[PDB]
Amino acid sequence: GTSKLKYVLQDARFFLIKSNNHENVSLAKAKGVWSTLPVNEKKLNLAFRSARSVILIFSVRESGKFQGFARLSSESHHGGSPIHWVLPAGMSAKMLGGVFKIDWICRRELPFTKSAHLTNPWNEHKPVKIGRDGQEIELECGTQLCLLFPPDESIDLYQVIHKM
Ligand SMILES: CNC(=O)c1n[nH]c2ccc(I)cc12
Repeated sequence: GTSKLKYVLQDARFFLIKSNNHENVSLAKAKGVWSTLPVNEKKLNLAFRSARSVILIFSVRESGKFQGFARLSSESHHGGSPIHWVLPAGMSAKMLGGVFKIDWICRRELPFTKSAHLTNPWNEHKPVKIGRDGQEIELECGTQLCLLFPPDESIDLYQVIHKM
């Protein structure tokens, strides 16, 4: 069913995450973590205090798809176990901020062809697939986008609901 999912998304905030490569999304799915640039880290930390749920919707650049979505379970923190993120070219991971803990809500993919009817008011009503890393997605568009994903029957949202 979709009822617990709708409860988790009620009055949520949504952010588009653009990963440079599939390796980083695979690490995030395995370890329940994400890290971003300080400009976006500050936005996500503000949002985490401001909303019942903050949802990250992931898309690997040039893949033509979203790879799933997850809910922040913490503000960013430093000093944890290192994560061997992959960065394009020889760019240094030192530019990243802290680490957010996340709980995956859906690990299934969704092709951009299926979200063509959704526009994001916070990005000039462009199709929701279009946006820089960290672009906020307005509530209604973000909710409908998450509801388009195939159900992920491996996930039990009972534990997530307890964290709200
Ligand atoms: C695991 N997160 C990243 O690798 C990442 N997040 N935002 C970015 C902006 C520029 C570059 I180069 C890399 C990133």
